[PDB]
Amino acid sequence: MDIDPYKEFGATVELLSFLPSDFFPSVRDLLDTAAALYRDALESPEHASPHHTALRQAILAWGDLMTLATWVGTNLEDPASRDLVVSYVNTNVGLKFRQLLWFHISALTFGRETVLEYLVSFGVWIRTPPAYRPPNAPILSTLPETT
Amino acid sequence: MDIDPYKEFGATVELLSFLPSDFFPSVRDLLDTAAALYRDALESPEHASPHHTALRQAILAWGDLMTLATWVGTNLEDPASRDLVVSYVNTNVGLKFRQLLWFHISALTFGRETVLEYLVSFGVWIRTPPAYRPPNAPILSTLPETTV
Amino acid sequence: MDIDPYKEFGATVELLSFLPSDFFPSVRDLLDTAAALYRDALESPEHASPHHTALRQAILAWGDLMTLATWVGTNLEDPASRDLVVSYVNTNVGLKFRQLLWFHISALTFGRETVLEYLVSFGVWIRTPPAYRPPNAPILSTLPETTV
Amino acid sequence: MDIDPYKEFGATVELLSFLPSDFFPSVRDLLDTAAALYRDALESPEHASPHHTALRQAILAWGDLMTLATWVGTNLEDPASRDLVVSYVNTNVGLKFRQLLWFHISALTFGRETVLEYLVSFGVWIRTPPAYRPPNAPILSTLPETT
Amino acid sequence: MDIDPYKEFGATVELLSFLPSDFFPSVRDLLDTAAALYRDALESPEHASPHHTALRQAILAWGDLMTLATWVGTNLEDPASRDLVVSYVNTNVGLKFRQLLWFHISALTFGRETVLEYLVSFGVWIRTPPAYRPPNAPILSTLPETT
Amino acid sequence: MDIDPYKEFGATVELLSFLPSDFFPSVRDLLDTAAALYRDALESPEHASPHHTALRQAILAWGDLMTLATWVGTNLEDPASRDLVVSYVNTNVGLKFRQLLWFHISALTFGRETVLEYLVSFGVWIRTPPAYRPPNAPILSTLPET
Repeated sequence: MDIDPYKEFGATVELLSFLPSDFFPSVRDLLDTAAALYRDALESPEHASPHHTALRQAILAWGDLMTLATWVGTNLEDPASRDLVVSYVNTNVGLKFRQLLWFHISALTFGRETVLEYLVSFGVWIRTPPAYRPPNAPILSTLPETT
Repeated sequence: MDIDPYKEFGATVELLSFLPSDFFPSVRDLLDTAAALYRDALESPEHASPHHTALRQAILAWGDLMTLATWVGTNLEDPASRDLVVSYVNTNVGLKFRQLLWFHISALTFGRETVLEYLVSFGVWIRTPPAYRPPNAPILSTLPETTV
Repeated sequence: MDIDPYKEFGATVELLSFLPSDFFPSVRDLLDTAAALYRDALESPEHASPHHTALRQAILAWGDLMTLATWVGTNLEDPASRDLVVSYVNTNVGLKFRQLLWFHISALTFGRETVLEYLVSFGVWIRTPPAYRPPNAPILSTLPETTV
Repeated sequence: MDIDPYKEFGATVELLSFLPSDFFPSVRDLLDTAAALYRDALESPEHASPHHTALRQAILAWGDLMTLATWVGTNLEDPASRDLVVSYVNTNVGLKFRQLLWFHISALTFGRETVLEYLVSFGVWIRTPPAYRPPNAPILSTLPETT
Repeated sequence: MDIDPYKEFGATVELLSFLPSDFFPSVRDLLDTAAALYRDALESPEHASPHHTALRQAILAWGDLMTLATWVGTNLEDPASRDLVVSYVNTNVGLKFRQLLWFHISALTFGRETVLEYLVSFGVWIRTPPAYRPPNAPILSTLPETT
Repeated sequence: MDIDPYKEFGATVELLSFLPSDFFPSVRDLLDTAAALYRDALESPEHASPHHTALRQAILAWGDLMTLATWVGTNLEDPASRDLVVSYVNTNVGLKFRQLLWFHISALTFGRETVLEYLVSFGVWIRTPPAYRPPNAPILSTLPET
């Protein structure tokens, strides 16, 4: 039903429609990335931030898909369509999931504020006719060291 | 990697295994319920608690699944295996999901501690010779508890 | 020599005799449980209580038995008596062990005093004409007890 | 499962692998010994020390075996293997049990500290090529009487 | 038994797996770089810091391997494997070593902290898409850094 | 390059040619020893001291060997020597790894200083001719006596 998984973070999806599919890091990369940067902090009993919390679901709910897709190729007698699903997933979904992921992840490094204040600007970048924006998009930078 | 979705709320799957994988109510029952009791409280910018947050995904991931399920039927000219998959879902994932899902909700009514304090007990009830399991299983009434 | 394993926790075997030697849950049930609830708390240098300690042996002595049981099959070319022995174990020692074992665990959830305060009662329930034993035996729910 | 029955006493089994089978007192002797030194204190309702407690299990769990072995020789029609089990026990187990026992027992006489500080040193003794250690091993001595 | 060489210097193995095997310098380079800069410091009696202390081991345990692979041609002119043994090494373990190896050396010039933050903020450079990441990958300069 | 793993502890290798190669207990005994006394003390985040730090590096480079040694028998069955690797190992190196290995542990329970003063004593108990050598040898005293 009508419920945004971001409203909770003073944010929205209606907001990330803008992200180019060509933007995100291979899922695999994101997973690796993440858990290699926080693991101890996750296999942890402290729901430190709601981001921490939230995240994890995403991961498992997904780990249920890569722990699914390997039940599909295993238990299926149709070589033509068994390969067609994986496409939907690793493509039409890797997005719905990378989209999400990266968000939290990177964000759990630059606060929220430091982030949203990113999207904001970027929103416009892409939103602007190829012939008008600089080949150099705006990037994630830990704000400067003068507070 | 080893990462339990419960450790956070002082709990484990290693636990739940107790419960008959056939105990938790059909999802239709859970959603029809929950959301018709917390909705306005969820289509909300405040995350009053982690439990709240926890759901959201669940629901969306699943409503990403049923958003999937109905698609599969549209884009798959093989009625043989096509109708199969959902057997691993409205049944093999129903578990993995009804399981969790339920859980949460409850606390959001009785209490994390009040819940953990549930399982346990029930755990006994089940693994207790048939001859001695009081036909009256254990449940979750809100405090029929006194005023005084 | 006369030495009860319970005197220590204000209790006696002379007691337990109450309980149907067939009440206590199959061990597989107990271990699968317990250890999946206290493990990290036991593979621990602190002995938070005697009850804790008490277990350890039990488990090890038994896991010294099942460590035995599976050996007997390897080193005994007499399928007749070989398969017999385990009849005196998964059955005649299951009692002596499931019996005790269970016990402990419980307290580590409700309370020594809260437990002794169990038996008793139940003791009545059983030795009470069939016509008057309320089909609902007595059990161990954690405090459904009020807040107020 | 992976759980040491000694971790509880700042000790370990991985630690007693070193004890020579030829070290311990006949089980029978240990039993006799023990209960003849503490009996009253055991048929007692006071779990004074966790050692007391612990111990007792060991004893009974064992008293269940000598109250077993005498159900084996009684209820068995195979004179060839009925004698082969007792060997495993009174040998491959009398160890697992004497090993243990002696520990507590003797220890419940020289504190723990006074004990562990024993094993420690001894560890090395045996650990040392026959041609190098003194025929005179290190023994259990109530520490001297100047505190 | 499982234990990590990093839990010590606030770090993890799984972490370095964060970096492409093709990244780290070939041993040859490193050794030269190293001892041609610290020699004095090392052939010294001062355990100036754990980094030193530790590391040193590494070398010798390894020197025993380049003092091993040579003895695999003195008494082993056998099949095709006098070749595909050194591979596995230089492909599987040489990495496990040049991995860690590098690591230390660095800190001994940049500072534990200065380092960790490297990997972190860097491993993501590459892990992050083309036109969406800075021109170059951020790297080492002494003076400015720690949180 | 020529460098010692001991100059760091006021001690040297050349200082152990002292001790008969046939002295240091089979690794198995040693390995077991350690972890049965520092299992938690090492899977630990505190580099409690240099000593600790040391070990770890040793075991792992060695754990890569006993994780190796059992791959020299899997993907190799040539002459009667996929077994001879271990007749140089447990003879010429398992020795220096038995050496070092021990070293530490000891001073980790007996004070490095209190230790050297061991070798010292020993590097004579041995260099001392047979008939004139004593019955018993010197060992690790956390203060007992006769």
